[PDB]
Amino acid sequence: EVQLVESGGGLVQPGGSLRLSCAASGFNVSYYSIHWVRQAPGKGLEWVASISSSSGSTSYADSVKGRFTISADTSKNTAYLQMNSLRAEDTAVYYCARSYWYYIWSYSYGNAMDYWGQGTLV
Amino acid sequence: DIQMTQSPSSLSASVGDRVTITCRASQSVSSAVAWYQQKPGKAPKLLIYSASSLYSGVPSRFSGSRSGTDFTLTISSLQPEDFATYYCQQSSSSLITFGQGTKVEIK
Amino acid sequence: KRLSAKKGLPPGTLVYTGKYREDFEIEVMNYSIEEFREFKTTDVESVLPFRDSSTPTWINITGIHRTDVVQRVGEFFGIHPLVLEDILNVHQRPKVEFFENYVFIVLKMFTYDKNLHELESEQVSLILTKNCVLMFQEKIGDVFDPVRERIRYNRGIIRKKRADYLLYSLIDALVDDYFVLLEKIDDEIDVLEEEVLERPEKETVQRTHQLKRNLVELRKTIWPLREVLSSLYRDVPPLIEKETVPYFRDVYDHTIQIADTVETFRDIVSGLLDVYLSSVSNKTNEVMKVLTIIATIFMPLTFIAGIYGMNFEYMPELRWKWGYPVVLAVMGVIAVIMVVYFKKKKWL
Amino acid sequence: LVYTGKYREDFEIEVMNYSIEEFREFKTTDVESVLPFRDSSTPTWINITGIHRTDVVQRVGEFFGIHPLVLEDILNVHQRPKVEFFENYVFIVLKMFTYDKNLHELESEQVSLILTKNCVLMFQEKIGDVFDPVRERIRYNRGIIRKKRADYLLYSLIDALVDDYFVLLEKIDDEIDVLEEEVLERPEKETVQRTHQLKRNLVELRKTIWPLREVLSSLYRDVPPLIEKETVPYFRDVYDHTIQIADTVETFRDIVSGLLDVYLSSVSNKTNEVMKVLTIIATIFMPLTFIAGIYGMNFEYMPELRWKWGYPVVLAVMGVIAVIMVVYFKKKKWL
Amino acid sequence: MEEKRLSAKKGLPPGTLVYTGKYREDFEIEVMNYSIEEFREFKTTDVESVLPFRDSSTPTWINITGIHRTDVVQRVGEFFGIHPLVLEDILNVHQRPKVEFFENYVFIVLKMFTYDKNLHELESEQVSLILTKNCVLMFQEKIGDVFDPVRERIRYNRGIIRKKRADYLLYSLIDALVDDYFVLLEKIDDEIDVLEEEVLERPEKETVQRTHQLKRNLVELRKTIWPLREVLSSLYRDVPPLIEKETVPYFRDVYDHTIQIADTVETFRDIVSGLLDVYLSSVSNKTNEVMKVLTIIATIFMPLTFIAGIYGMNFEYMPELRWKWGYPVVLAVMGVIAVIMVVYFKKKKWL
Amino acid sequence: LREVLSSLYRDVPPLIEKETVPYFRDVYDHTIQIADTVETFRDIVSGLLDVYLSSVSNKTNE
Ligand SMILES: [Mg+2]
Ligand SMILES: [Mg+2]
Ligand SMILES: [Mg+2]
Repeated sequence: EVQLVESGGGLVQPGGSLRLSCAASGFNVSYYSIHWVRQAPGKGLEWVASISSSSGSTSYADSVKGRFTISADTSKNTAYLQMNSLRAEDTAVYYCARSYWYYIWSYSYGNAMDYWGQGTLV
Repeated sequence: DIQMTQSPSSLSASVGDRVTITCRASQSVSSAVAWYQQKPGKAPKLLIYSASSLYSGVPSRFSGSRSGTDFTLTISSLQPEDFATYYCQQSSSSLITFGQGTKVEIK
Repeated sequence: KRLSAKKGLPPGTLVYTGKYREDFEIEVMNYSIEEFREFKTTDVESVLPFRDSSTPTWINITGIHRTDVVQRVGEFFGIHPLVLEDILNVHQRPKVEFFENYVFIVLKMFTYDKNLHELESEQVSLILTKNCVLMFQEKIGDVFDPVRERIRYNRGIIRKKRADYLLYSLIDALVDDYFVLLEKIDDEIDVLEEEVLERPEKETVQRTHQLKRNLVELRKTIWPLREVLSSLYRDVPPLIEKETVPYFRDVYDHTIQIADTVETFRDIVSGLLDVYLSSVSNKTNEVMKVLTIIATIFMPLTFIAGIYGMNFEYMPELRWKWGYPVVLAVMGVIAVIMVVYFKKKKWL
Repeated sequence: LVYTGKYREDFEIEVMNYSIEEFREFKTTDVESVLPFRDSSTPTWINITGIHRTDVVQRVGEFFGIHPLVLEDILNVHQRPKVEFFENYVFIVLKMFTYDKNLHELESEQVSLILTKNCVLMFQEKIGDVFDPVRERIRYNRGIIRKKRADYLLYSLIDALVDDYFVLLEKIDDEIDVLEEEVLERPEKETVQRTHQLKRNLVELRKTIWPLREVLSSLYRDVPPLIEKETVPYFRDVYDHTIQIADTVETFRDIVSGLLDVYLSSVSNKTNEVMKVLTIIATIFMPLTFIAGIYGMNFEYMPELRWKWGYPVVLAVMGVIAVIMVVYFKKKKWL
Repeated sequence: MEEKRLSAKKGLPPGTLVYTGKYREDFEIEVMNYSIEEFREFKTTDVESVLPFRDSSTPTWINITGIHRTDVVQRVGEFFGIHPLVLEDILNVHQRPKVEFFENYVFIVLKMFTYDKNLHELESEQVSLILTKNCVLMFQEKIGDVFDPVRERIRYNRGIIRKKRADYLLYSLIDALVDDYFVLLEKIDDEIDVLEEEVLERPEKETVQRTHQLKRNLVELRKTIWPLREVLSSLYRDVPPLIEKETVPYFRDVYDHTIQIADTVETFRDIVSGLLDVYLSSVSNKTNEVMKVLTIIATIFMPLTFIAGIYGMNFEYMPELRWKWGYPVVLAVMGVIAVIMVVYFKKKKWL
Repeated sequence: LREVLSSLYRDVPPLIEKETVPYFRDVYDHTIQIADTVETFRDIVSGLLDVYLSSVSNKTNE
């Protein structure tokens, strides 16, 4: 029943901007955290951004810090990544992910991306 | 920035052979280590979270463990579905990083 | 009073604090004199309209890993966020708090498995408001089947009267099914005492310490059951309606009896480590006696075999009646006197 | 004054005078340099390193009007952390732990903090502190520390310290989850000692962090007029973080205590095993040693010589004596 | 039990009241007459200057330090109407806390402890309280007590104390004593921590001697605290006419304090009981290492001597011993068996 | 037993004809004494086994 769909990706001229999107079906964004994972062709997964619409807290990868802005709206149950000052190194196959916190010790928690998107290429 | 170094870079084994994939953490990640499988052209799927707990629906043959900062994803016996790329992820901080990946291919 | 702030987490999120994330099921029983309706719903919307329904309803939510469902229910049913956090927080001690509208109850369940002396702990939480009982539990498999079949058979006063009897029924069933596990553990410890009196092997220390830790956990659980039943019985909060004061006093006495039982059984268990130390000390003493006697007889004999076994240019060998059997007889005599001394001292 | 600090090597004074518009850094060693900066209306930060220099911290304290009992309490290094409330100022003392690899010990550094008006004062035992993040935030114009008053700065210092407590707990967690398997599977000579040092560190951390939780609870509940009302939720958050730390410490201590008592209970069986080995080998090889020693004799006349195959026969009977001694055991399962 | 009268002591003239303690140095009398109007403090060594305070309307606090002066105690008991048996119990230090109710006064016995460092000793001092109308008589053995906070409150009109009557003074004194019991318990907890460290990190005879001293200290602590619980319970339940009805909740609070103290003492007793087994296990561990060294040496060397005896016998009947060799075989066998035994001890590690 | 005697000592419902309260006081004191003696016994019994273990250690020492 649960499906997490991302869209908005496509060909972009270098130095331009592209507004991504992610649509959630079966679960509410307000009760979870939405991440973004990109994979350049033939490379490893690289986490870029994370958002929690309940509080609006944002986490950004130091590799791509400042070139990206992430947010979500509770009206349409969607999340999206807005791209700024793009370059060649930003080319990858971006992913939308759903993560839930788990408890290991009273001082430390963990994240686990249990549901992912289908995948969009930028 | 806790970079994770994964070994071996590339490995190959036949069906039914027990294998192990080891992940190394430069800094201390308590137990926030997860394992995923990514088939070619497919979305990654959660297998092990908290370095020792199997995600629901995963076959019970998969198993992972922790030894200090040594994280090992071992497979009791490989299957045709198990020739893929496996990734090591640390979730200790808000900044979360992945491993390089181990590519498994049939002998 | 609001959600506690955690360093790793974002400011407002609520996190499950358990190990069970396999199953999700909701059971809703709207039991009444005229009739009752039972059904299982995989989604959370169906339980919402029963917020203000006059007829009593009993909602059993299995699987708390879905924090979404729990906080949706909390927002719909008026549950304060901190109560939601403590519902998710399995790592907890049993307790109850009184609010203006609802009564929140925390008390744990235990299960036991054969061949593995492991004592689990399932966090089951109860919420009492209006005429609804909300139950949150970690995994499938409960101890409340007798109450469910009693409602289905219509037998008993619980179906005819108000839902405070339903809360009492749940709590009584939980305390009652403590006893199946307690009987299993008592049988296990009795048979284990049988082997430790028979065979004091290496694994005995591990098994006895496992049982000791099990008793420590049972005490840490049972002692909070008073000051819970204490509050329910003495404090007589308004939601009780004073009809069930003896149905809380009897459970008070039951809990006091259980606490006294665990207090006694802790010393009973420590006596087992004492007995094991006794047996191992006696075995060490036996080993010492055997080694000492063997060395004591056979060392002077080595004196003889060395002193006379010396080679010297001018040794007073002085062969008298082929004195080699004479020396052998001397060794025999000293060995006999030594073993006689050992027998008299009763080392052997 | 009475002094008990361990170190004497270094001494340095640092002052931070920053406002909403501009900030300035000053590096110096004269005592009178910080005297004019006290009168500044904007919140100010004072960093004094080196407690052995009693004269300079004295002159500062009598310049600030601090009661001498507070001064001597600061001079005290081995005390439990505790918070004092006075009309002129609020007095706080904390701890600063440092952990190391390849050798497992706890090093604690006494730090004390006094907040009066718009002035922030602290005394450091050595150079270097866990407060690098707050200094970096102030220097590069980040956060909302500048907008608020000095009590928010005190908050920032405390939360930096609790962040370093979390950093310590991560190393403790690694050590405990490696010692778990070290004790369970492969005991060593020094595994026992490692467990004792681990428990010592854990109990010291518990006895240090309980006073810190009490201090933060007092700060949150008492809400003294000197600290602004708007900054109390932040202190409550730090109190919650200390609750997290305390729970972690208790769980870790329980794990280490179990690791201790299982091993300490196995020692009697260890002794039985060792002496069983010694006794069996000694009782098998002493009679044979005598048999060889006395039949290998140097008297003139030997009946052993006359017997045919005497040497193989005595070797065979020695072997069968060894065999019957071996089978004498395993009746009580000694072997 | 029937009627009560002075028990006859052999070797003593009849009716003799004797101090059964150890302190003979100090003697002092403190008077603190206080009211809402003013306080009149007084410190002296004359017993005749405190007797007029018997008929004072305002609350009075007379504190006679040093009961080795039996004459002073007898004079005060005669003037205040105290029974001779109560005086005997006052001078009988070797006792346990108690409370007695009479028509005109309330008699209470308590205990003061002072734990000492650098000498692990718990020493006790008996304190007696008599509540007579408006006066509260206090008897002590040596200079030093725990009632400085009450004195400060009287001096500075701090708190409710000066507004109320003498029974509130009795409350305050008993509460101060029970409060200092908590500091005593904290000191003993620190001692338990130090001793439980010392048991494992350096186990020796002094450690077990200190452990036994601490265990007996805990036993006498319980023997003292349980009668304290009983006397506080009697005070707030039986509530004689001398105790006013407005004072009972304070006694309830003190009673709850006593219950908490008793639970703390029980937990301390359990920990100290476990300390003995911890110490035994540690010393057995050290003996185990010594034992293993012995076993390794004996295991390596006894079979080699046995083989030497095998080939060291002058059995000249057979030419087997007369084999042309450069001694490779026997020495090689001894070396290989020795190294095999050593590596066998490397596994199942003994070292 | 101490609690059930204290109840008859202090509550004194009208079924207790009074003037008999001191007798229940006596029985309450007796229960106090029994409790003290019982816990003295348990204190001795706790250390009995430690004494036995040390005696066995003494014999193996000999
Ligand atoms: Mg020889
Ligand atoms: Mg020899
Ligand atoms: Mg022994």
